Amino acid sequence: DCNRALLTRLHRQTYARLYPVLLVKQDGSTIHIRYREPRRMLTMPVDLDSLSPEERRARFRKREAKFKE
Amino acid sequence: RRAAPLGPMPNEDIDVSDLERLKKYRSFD
Amino acid sequence: YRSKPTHGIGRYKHLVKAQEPKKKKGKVEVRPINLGTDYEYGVLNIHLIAYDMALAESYAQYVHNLCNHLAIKVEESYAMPTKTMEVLQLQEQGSKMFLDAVLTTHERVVQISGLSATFAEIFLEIIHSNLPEGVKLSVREHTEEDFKGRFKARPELEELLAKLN
Amino acid sequence: SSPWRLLGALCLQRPPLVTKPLTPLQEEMADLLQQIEIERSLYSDHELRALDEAQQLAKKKSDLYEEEDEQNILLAQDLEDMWEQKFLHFKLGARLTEADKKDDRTSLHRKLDRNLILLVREKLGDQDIWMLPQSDWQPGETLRQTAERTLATLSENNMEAKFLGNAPCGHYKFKFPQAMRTETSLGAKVFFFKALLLTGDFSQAGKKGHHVWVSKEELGDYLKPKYLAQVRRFLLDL
Amino acid sequence: DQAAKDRLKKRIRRLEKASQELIPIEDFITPVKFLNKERQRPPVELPFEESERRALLLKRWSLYKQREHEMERSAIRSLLEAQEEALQELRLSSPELHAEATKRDPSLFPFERQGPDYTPPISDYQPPEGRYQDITKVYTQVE
RNA sequence: GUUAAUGUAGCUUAAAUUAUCAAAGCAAGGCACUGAAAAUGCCUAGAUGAGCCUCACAGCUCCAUAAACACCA
RNA sequence: AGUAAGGUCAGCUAAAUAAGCUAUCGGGCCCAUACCCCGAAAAUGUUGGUUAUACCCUUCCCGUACUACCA
Ligand SMILES: *C(=O)[C@@H](N)Cc1ccccc1
Ligand SMILES: [Mg+2]
Repeated sequence: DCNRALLTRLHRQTYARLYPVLLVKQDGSTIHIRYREPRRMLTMPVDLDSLSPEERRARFRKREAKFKE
Repeated sequence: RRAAPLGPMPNEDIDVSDLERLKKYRSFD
Repeated sequence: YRSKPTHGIGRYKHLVKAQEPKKKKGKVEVRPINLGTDYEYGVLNIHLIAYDMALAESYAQYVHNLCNHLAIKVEESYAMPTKTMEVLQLQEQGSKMFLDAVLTTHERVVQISGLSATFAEIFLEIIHSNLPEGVKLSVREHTEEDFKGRFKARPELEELLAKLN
Repeated sequence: SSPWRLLGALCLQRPPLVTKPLTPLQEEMADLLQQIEIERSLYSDHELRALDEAQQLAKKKSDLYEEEDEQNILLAQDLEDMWEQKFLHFKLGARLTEADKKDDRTSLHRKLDRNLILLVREKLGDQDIWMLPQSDWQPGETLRQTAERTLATLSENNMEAKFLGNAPCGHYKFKFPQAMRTETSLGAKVFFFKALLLTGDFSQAGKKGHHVWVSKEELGDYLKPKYLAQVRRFLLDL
Repeated sequence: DQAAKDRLKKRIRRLEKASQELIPIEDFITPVKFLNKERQRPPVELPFEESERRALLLKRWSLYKQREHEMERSAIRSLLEAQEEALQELRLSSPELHAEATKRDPSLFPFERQGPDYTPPISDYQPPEGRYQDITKVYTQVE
């Protein structure tokens, strides 16, 4: 019974057009969402600030090594 | 000198207490 | 008339509630928060949060209508103010950012009254099972702090409050 | 005491991970609802740029008197192509995992759109009967805590599960066979408590011979008609 | 000095005597962006053949919706009966545990649960980085 | 198999070839209608448990619901 | 007792467009102080009602004022 409420409409009278956009979460999971732009898919970036200094240093070395060979 | 009614009163069946539990009319028709 | 047997046939004020009028000076949301009955939980807030306006409201209506069929008193069906976050993604081979997209959050709250302790398992079972897609159900207590988010901010007091401290 | 033996059973349930497929009727109406949205809506900013191309192209056809030839760089059609190429290149997971193909009724990655109820095999009287996890009630312990203790008694488990208050959700009374039936222990009373599995799973030591996860459709096969009836009462179909 | 404190105390009470304003919901208030910006669809043409199948389909949707309510209402009916019959049955055998099972036990709330996603989270996925700015147009007023 | 209660739609009316104009009323649903409910407009779905008896009163029985003696880990 | 009548920056006044002077705080001039020049801060006795407030009314409180006579 997970499809008993999703079938609906934007109940308004003066609304801009919306397009189906498959938004992927931080992990690989995705949820179907209506969005202003007709873009097909969008990804949620990682909040690097939340990481601790030892966690930040872990993420600092990954990208620098990845960009290098 | 109050007298006793000769029969059942019109609105005495419903319970005065717990008004919210009783469903209302919600309509004029 | 008093002595007639048909006295009080026109009594109606005991049928409807008193319905205290919202006085101009006495206008206040006086809510007697009930807490911890023998089998009746306190006032609860069903916070439904979703990214899509249409999907969030559609499930909000289902919760409100389900309560009426189940004889669950609904005090209010208000809506928490929306929050908009600017999604910025990082640019590859670089460090400077760029505006990726503008995603918003929509929250709908269906405040409910006390329910029997037995019905708590049954009622919540229907709710969480019917979460359509990505709707973040959150059944929390109705504390004043959870209700403070609906109001505005008052920097005029904060100017005084900071100096008071 | 009482002749009946008090037992606290745990009805551990896995919430579905993926949205269930739309029925054929719902597919037709979903198209209709989406179609009505476009008809009753206004022109979005992207749709405005669709006419913006028409505004410029019409000038490039007849009104070749434009003041500025710089204009923009990208096009509305081009922008959609930019996101389309990324989306087509990008790949997602599979709704039907390898567990469904292999019919591995132990892993939690099977039937992501369904509900799995934990079943374990217990040997009583030299007979193996699949049943819900359960434990015996003890003095100074509530019936709900008996089901709570049953989760901790599982073989090498790290699962965290939210329970549902303290009231029960079902009952099942059975009497021992007359061979071993006595006045001291006439039978036992099994009480079921529902819980939602948040996170965690069993280790790799024992999987096939310890526990299985099935839905209500195939729940009856592993059970027996007497025990089956009471389980299906409180199990909400989903 | 001491009089200045008196006014500060009085200024506190004066602001207290005012109403607690509520933030208007901008979702229900359409901005001036869509206020007659030439963004009107052309006069919609409805085929007669499309209309008859559209209306006829809605009749089945009404019937199908009633089917969902019937099973759901029957499902909650059985679930309520199953729990109610076990609670009363146990009360006779174990009155002490019945009181524990009926009293309000704060072991349920909060019950924060999320909904299922379209796809399961893939294994070993590394999303890119970035930052989340929150504009959230502020609304501060004074009296 | 056996022992004791009940079976017009969700409740309930008339009815139950007892006679009569007739299977009714309220609930329960979809859509539209400032945003929730509610009103309002348009609009969807329908049962006389089963047979026998009586044919000019209506009940017995059957079956089923459902409890019990009672198969059970 | 009754009646009359007033509260405004620390202080005193004028307006309700809350201003002016002084005091207070900071800086300059001088060997130092004061004068002087420059800059800043500061309030409507109290409660309630006055579309909403303020000058108004009301409540509370302080203090001011007149009269209390014929036998
Ligand atoms: C089940 O049929 C019995 N064998 C269960 C049992 C009862 C008592 C002692 C051991 C087993
Ligand atoms: Mg409505």
